[PDB]
Amino acid sequence: QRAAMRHPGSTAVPSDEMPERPDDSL
Amino acid sequence: LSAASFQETTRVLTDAAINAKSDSLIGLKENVIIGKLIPAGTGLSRYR
Amino acid sequence: ASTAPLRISFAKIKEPLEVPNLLALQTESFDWLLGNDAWKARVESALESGQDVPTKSGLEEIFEEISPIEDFSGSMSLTFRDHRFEPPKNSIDECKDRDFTYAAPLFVTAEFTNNETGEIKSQTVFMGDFPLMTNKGTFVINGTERVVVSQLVRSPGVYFDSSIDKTSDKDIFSAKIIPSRGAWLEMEIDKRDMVGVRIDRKRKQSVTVLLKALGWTTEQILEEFGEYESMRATLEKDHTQGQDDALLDIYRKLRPGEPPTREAAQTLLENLYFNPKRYDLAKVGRYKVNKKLGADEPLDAGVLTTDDVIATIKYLVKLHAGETETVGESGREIVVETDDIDHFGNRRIRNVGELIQNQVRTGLARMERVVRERMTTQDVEAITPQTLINIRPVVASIKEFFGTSQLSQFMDQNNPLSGLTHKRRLNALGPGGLSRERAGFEVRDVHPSHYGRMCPIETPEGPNIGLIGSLASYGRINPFGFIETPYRKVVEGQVTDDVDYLTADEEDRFVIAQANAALGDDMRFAEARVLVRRRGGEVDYVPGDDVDYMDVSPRQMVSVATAMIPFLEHDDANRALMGANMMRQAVPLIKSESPLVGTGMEYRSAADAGDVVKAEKAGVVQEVSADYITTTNDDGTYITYRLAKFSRSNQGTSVNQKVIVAEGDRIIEGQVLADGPATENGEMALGKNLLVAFMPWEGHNYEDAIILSQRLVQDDVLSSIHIEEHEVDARDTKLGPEEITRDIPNVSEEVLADLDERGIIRIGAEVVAGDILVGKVTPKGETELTPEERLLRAIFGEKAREVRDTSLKVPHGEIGKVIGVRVFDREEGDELPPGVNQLVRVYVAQKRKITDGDKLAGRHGNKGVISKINPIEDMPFLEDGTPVDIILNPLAVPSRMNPGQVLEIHLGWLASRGWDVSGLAEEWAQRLQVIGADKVEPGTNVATPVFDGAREDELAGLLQHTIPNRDGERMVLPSGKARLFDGRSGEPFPEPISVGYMYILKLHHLVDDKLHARSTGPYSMITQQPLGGKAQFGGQRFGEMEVWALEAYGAAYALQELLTIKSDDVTGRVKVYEAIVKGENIPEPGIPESFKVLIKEMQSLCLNVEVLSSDGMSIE
Amino acid sequence: FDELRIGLATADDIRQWSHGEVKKPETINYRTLKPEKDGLFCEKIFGPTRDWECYCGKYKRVRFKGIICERCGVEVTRAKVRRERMGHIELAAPVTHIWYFKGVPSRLGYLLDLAPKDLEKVIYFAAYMITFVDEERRT
Amino acid sequence: VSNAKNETIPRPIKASFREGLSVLEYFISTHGARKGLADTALRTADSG
Amino acid sequence: TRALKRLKVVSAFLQTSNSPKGMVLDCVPVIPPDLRPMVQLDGGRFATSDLNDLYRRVINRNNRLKRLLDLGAPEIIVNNEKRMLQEAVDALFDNGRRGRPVTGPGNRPLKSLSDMLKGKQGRFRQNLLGKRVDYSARSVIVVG
DNA sequence: GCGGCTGTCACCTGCTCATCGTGTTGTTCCCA
DNA sequence: TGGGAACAACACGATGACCTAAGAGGTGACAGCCGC
Ligand SMILES: [Zn+2]
Repeated sequence: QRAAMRHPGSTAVPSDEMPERPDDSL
Repeated sequence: LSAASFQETTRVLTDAAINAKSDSLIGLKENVIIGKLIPAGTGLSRYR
Repeated sequence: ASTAPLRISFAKIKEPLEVPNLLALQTESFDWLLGNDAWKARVESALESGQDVPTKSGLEEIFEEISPIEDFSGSMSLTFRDHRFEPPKNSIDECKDRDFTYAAPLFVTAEFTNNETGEIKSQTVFMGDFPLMTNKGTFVINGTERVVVSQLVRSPGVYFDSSIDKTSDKDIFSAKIIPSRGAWLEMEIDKRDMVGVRIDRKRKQSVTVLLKALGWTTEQILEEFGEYESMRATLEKDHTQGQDDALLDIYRKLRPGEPPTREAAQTLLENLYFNPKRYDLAKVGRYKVNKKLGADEPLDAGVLTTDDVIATIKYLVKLHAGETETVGESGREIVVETDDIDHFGNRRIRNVGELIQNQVRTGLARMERVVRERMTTQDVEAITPQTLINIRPVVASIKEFFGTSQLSQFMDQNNPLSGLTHKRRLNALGPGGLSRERAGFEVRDVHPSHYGRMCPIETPEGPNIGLIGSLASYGRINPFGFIETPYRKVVEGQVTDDVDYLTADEEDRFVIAQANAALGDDMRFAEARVLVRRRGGEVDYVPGDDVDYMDVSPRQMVSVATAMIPFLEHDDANRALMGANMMRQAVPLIKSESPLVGTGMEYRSAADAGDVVKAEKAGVVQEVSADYITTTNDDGTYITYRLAKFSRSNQGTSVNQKVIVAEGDRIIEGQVLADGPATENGEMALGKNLLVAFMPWEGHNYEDAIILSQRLVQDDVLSSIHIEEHEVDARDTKLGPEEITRDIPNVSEEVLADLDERGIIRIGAEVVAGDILVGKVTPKGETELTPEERLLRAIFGEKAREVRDTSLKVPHGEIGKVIGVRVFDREEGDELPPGVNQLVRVYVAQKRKITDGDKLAGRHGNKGVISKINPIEDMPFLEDGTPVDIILNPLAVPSRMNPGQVLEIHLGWLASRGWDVSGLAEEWAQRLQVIGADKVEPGTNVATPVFDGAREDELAGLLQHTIPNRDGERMVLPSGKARLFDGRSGEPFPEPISVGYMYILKLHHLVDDKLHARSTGPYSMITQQPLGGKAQFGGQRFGEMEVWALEAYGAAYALQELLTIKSDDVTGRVKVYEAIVKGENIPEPGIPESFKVLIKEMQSLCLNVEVLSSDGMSIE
Repeated sequence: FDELRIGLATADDIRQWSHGEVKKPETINYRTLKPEKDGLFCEKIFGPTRDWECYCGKYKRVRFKGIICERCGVEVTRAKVRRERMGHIELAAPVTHIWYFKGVPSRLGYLLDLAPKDLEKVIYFAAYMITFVDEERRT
Repeated sequence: VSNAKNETIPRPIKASFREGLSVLEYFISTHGARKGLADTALRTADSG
Repeated sequence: TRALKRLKVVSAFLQTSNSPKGMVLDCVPVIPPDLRPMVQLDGGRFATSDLNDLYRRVINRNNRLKRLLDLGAPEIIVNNEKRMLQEAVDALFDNGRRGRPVTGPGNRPLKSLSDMLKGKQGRFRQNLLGKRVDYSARSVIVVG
């Protein structure tokens, strides 16, 4: 629980990193 | 390549790995996967 | 009420029941949830009239559910009791502007007791800020309005299904007991004439095993099942004997890899199906199983007992044996039969109150878990009810529902009707219900029980056909969640005003006449043959005395949006469905006029929505600006109604409001004081009346296209105002804080010349693409600060600014005037999310004039894009000179099979040029004068009830008596047609044309948004391909079908260029652009990056995928 | 691009692909937002995260091109190498490939005649199996 | 018209759209409309 | 029929040089990081690929197994850890073949390395045959 | 040794966010 | 730079002991496992 509740930001959703996040260099 | 592209990618790729069978560039689909002039229309070596 | 505007109605029969509140289904349910004073008033009123009502509020019984909670030994206990509410901290508008949730604090009296000592300690616990619903029915969450749509689900109960083994061509029967929350037990028979139970969807076992897993023994089984072959055969096939082995084997099958024990199996069974906690067969389910199996009055809040399972066995084996009637287990005489899944006894509505009840139940369950943890972990004498209660689970559960659920979603504020009908949906696709693909046909098809409860016509035109629906106009959600419809009690064949609300199951035992059935001065029926809708969707005439009920209204079946359509019976259901769907996309216009020809439904639809400012109590108007209306009440008080002016909606439209009363007017409660968007005098106005002539015209209205005069551009008949917000936030990065500063780094003076001293653009300024709406600067950028650059700067003596220009700018392709600015800040009391210091929301407004590309439509599914806008002289004109406004192809009307738009056109012309038919002694004239529509001044608005509208003959007759304009000029002949002239040549057209006034709606499909273009832009991460979506400046998906097309053409080089150079070839993408801008040949393509990632991926799958040459390894 | 072949990936082939071993189940530091060492997203085994940079910073200067750093172990080159560079992990207990075994029937192996249930029992440490018998010495 | 569960209503719709369908006539007629809409929606993907 | 079915595979392995020993794995390769990226989402969050979660599971169980081997733990514990490592690599390669799937943030299953190749949305049928393209536009259509 | 049937593998389809179990050490901050 | 205090690391191992709900697809093709 300690390891989980601390900064629970890493969401393993490939529907935002691939489709919604574009490459920084275009 | 064409069989994997169409359907049953796991089964097709597993069988291809077991057989160690290579794919020659000849074909339409398997030439658009690699991004090459298709063997049809004006892409034929005669017209190339 | 009596204050509604004037509209002349052709109705020939009088409905004795008026349409109830169009938002009762939501507000009443949520009143039951909170159990507030309105719900108590309703309860006592229903009790006085002897109705059926829920006597227990939602949260009352939910706290009762989680009332008793104790530790392992129960040495101490915690209980919850009477709950109540504190007034909301903020008002609704306050919440809307400041990004809050319209919520009221909830307080309960939590009691802690130590049973060993006997001490009891009471304490009032803050249970959280429970969100509240607006009077409309919307909820305000995080600054936005949202609707929780009721869910259409399978009701809990016992379903007896049948099917055919197709290989063996053999009958098979099944039984299934559904709980509200627990698990199922599927019980199948006739597979081999062998009854078999299936517990928790595990592998099936014989009944005799499970029935032996309880107190029942073989002797008693044969005693009271001594007649049916199937279960005797199963018992013979049964090997395990005695109770204990039965529990052991069910434990083995349900729970493999576990020690078989009596205690474990008994506990598992009791926990799974016989525990009032884990398994819930709620009063809806309890009622369903009581009525189906005939079980007489079990524990009304009970779970399945032995009797329920044995009754299911009896019923199923009697289905097998061919029995049709029997005596239900410990009860009355039931009928043995298989039931449907689409019927409206087998479907129910989970309203908003019950949905929020379920979510609060989950939150309270998690709170109970944490309380148990703290009860066992901590010690007595330092524990108070607060000391162990953690309410964060409840708060997060409610936030989860109102932020993530599929049934809670943004209001559709396109216009009052779209929002209103968003709140009458009966959704099916969602949690606890069907899915897109799982749904077959019989759910997606209208049932004979849908009549009066669900709308046949209104429905999505895509994947969700039949799933998402809409409550009928007279629907009433029952306590149990079933829909009810009113019916007049036809008592010994004479009609009466005694209205009874019936549900589908009680509807299928009665003979139901029609509201339009002929009836005399005495309420007894006139004709011998009275058509009736009988059980099973079987229309079949009867004598009349036989009749037992009649429809209260001839538009009881239809919904609200479809009831808008005049002359609905003259359209096929396809185009009526399309028209009702597309009426909801109508943009609101600057000046709105209610339809010249419409139904008797715009007023009540607009009044029962929430965009029309109404009067709370009688009085007199005092001060009427555009922004407010002050009224002096007759009770001695004052009310100042503040009116919204050009406020953005969820969809980008405007909610401007306009006053209807002057500063001397005597008001009454309910009267309309101002009208919302798309409303005129408290009557809906989604479009405008245009003069239309049905004709081809030089191939410009070909294939459903549309031609309209430039008058409508000059006059701004079909213009709208659209508002776009551009929110930006000032962050605090690692290198420092971001600030909204007017002094943007290294910019010309003109770009920020229109920026305030604080950096924000000035209100009223006009903006074009590239205009700095809000100026912002990064604290600095670690771009070039390496020792080399540090030495360079040190020698220079000028520390070159390393700040990034992150100024908010207008997205390319947008224009308008800055209508507003809002600024939230951390230094002030304004809340902000962690990280952002300032939040600037700038509203830019624009006026859209109708152009070529927009999309118009009528109320009959007659939609088309705009192709040409003619000069006013080019357009055909009538005899006295008036041009027509719009030209519509007559090809569409018969082929699309919607000949109700021509009737609408004729009646619109007829109403515009009023008639005078008083005293003609003709049948149509006689009807029109007995009704009271014989004389009608020009410009009067007419009402066409959707099943009691104007007759075709009346329209024709009236057309002969249309008040003339110049002398006796009546441009339109009795043929419905008028003689026109060619505005481009001047010659009269060879034959008369059909002309008149039709209501044209401007749909929210706007040409400006759809235009999407790209040359280069944002690529994707894994695949180096153009991204999708317009706001990303995306590309166009060149699907594989298009690859097939280009291959069929033989276009080899084009396909290669656009599969590599136009996408997914980094070097090619750069070099093609370089060559074009400099001017050079486009380079030869290369290897797609998609291929590279593919080979790396399937290499990570441990496949030695090497791109090989015929002489070795081919270049990667 | 005459042909494209796939076969089985030996242990040696996988070791030949890789440049280093992923030893830690850690992606990045939540605080400083940087790659860790010998974990997923690492910078020593994969490529540098920033063009012409290294983890520690001694060669953060762009001038260097292709050399290996002396403290952190990150070579200086382009940052796109992270798309191409691969790593491996050495398992302690060998495991079977879920494709070549426990898959579609015709490709279920059959090199060792065994029913699906027998392999289900052997692979997932639920039953033993004999790999050798001294039949001649036994007799 | 196609009754529910793909049957034929004995009594027909004895009225054209110009004359005006009754209440029950319209309710019966919407069956086939819904069925055809769903059929088209599925058949697009089937043909694809 | 069974004999010829087995002979197909046996001959496949016999004729070719690729040995059957590749069917059991002692090393697992890791896909390059940029093909399974994790990126900072606004609000202090991170959006990461499911492959990272599966790789973390397999590395966790491999390291725990190495520890257990070092301590000379009993047969039962080492057997349980080896079985868990097997199931972890199985989920890494195909999440859905055996047992229940390994769900990620929500209840939905995680994405396996072989789930990225198959299906309608796989690599082949969404990125190599049909691509979004540059120099392209769209809009409503009117009759001229 | 050869059947049924019985599963199992293919295809077709789509913005909210709930805590432990104690106690200690060392760095790294915050204030002054 | 002193004390005052927040996170990340660690080392141990508080007389008591079991999930949770969700959950209606459909149609082929086939090879096993169980029954004769
Ligand atoms: Zn370094």
